[PDB]
Amino acid sequence: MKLKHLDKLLAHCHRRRYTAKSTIIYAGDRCETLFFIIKGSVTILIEDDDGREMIIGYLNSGDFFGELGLFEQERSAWVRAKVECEVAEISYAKFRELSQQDSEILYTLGSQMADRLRKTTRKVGDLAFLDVTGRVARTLLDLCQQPDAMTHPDGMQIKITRQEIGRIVGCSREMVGRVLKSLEEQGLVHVKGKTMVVFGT
Amino acid sequence: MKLKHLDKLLAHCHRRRYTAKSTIIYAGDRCETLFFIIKGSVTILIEDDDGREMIIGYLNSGDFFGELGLFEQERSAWVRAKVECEVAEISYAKFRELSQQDSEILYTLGSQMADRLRKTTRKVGDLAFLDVTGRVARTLLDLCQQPDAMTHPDGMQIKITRQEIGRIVGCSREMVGRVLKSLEEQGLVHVKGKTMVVFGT
Ligand SMILES: Nc1ncnc2c1ncn2[C@@H]1O[C@@H]2COP(=O)(O)O[C@H]2[C@H]1O
Ligand SMILES: Nc1ncnc2c1ncn2[C@@H]1O[C@@H]2COP(=O)(O)O[C@H]2[C@H]1O
Ligand SMILES: Nc1ncnc2c1ncn2[C@@H]1O[C@@H]2COP(=O)(O)O[C@H]2[C@H]1O
Ligand SMILES: Nc1ncnc2c1ncn2[C@@H]1O[C@@H]2COP(=O)(O)O[C@H]2[C@H]1O
Repeated sequence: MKLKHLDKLLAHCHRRRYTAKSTIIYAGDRCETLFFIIKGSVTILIEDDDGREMIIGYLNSGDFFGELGLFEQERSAWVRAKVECEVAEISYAKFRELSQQDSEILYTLGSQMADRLRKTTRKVGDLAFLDVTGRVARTLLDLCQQPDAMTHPDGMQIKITRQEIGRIVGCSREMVGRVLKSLEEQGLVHVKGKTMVVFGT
Repeated sequence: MKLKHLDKLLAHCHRRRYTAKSTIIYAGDRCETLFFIIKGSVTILIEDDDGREMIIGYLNSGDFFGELGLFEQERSAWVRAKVECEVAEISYAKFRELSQQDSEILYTLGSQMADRLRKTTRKVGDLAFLDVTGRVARTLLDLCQQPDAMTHPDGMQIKITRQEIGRIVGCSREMVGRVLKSLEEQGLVHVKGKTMVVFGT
């Protein structure tokens, strides 16, 4: 996508700011538009009738979301604002148009979906083949690649909670605390508050 | 996609017939082309160093596969022929071209990726929230929607093995056999050889 394409999209949308934790998309709702993250981050969640939530992933500035109902549908997952979000909502009708005039816009959307299919297919493998300790270790490493990951002399540090890790791997916060106690005893990470340093990464 | 688009794709490719069980794509290989299923079915697999394989899904006639390395990469998963396959291989270079001339071709690819993201996200939820009995029941129902699913007076019948179900849900064939014994005792299905009837569906 080129700056000229962004310009157009931003010229044909409804802007919206979302405060952290606010729900942008409700699973089940009818799809009618798609979004583009101008600034900030969002969380993709799925959950069982039980209330247990699972974080499928995070999307950041420059990403599109709410695009799965385009080609056809009802919202396939929950999209919640991780941090304050400047978001641009664009109708499916207006999007298919801007895309016919400029194919690179669709190509970029296709690129993002492709990236997500890979990520999600790896998540399937994680849930299928790895134990919790394994998954937690994998999640923390992945989290060190997020844009909110901070740099550190001894590696990388991140702001994260046990609950968030549990949502990502699929286990209680209690078990996460246990895995961390072990990882720390092994000196693989060092936890301190909502902050955590992961050495050598 | 329109018949005219298919015509073009088939005019700019390398045809190949694959016999059932043959590997069409090897995970890890460098991506250079994408495929279009003219006739038949393929299986998407992932696996751990252990040799345990997991069936991520099945694609049928009219589907594209090997498309994740397009927008950018190395093959993200294994693609194996479920049954005899007439396949059309098209280079990424030639595909991006046919797509610029005709955007509907890319739109159809985008539609398929979207469908797969949903399917796979549901698989994540399955592996995250459901027990084996639950997943097996869900898999059998999904299998009743495949094009090879046969019709039946009392419902639907399918050709399937315990090993295949295990690959799909993520458990040994032994456990699958156990779940089936229970499902059958409950008269929810009736197994007979490699054939299995699922009542009321
Ligand atoms: N596995 C996934 N990875 C990344 N984003 C996803 C995943 N599953 C769903 N999403 C999305 O969250 C949105 C929910 O609304 P849609 O179904 O219309 O479109 C969806 C995507 O943008
Ligand atoms: N299989 C699971 N078992 C336990 N918690 C889970 C599972 N899948 C997701 N979770 C969750 O992720 C959260 C971690 O924090 P909690 O333990 O307070 O609550 C948890 C749920 O919402
Ligand atoms: N979750 C999935 N669902 C359906 N097809 C998939 C999934 N993950 C991978 N595939 C694919 O199998 C192919 C492996 O090669 P590619 O990575 O280039 O492109 C891939 C897709 O066509
Ligand atoms: N977590 C798992 N546990 C046991 N088998 C698994 C798992 N994930 C996949 N499988 C598999 O699916 C197959 C079912 O047949 P097998 O039991 O002979 O061999 C199995 C593996 O290849």
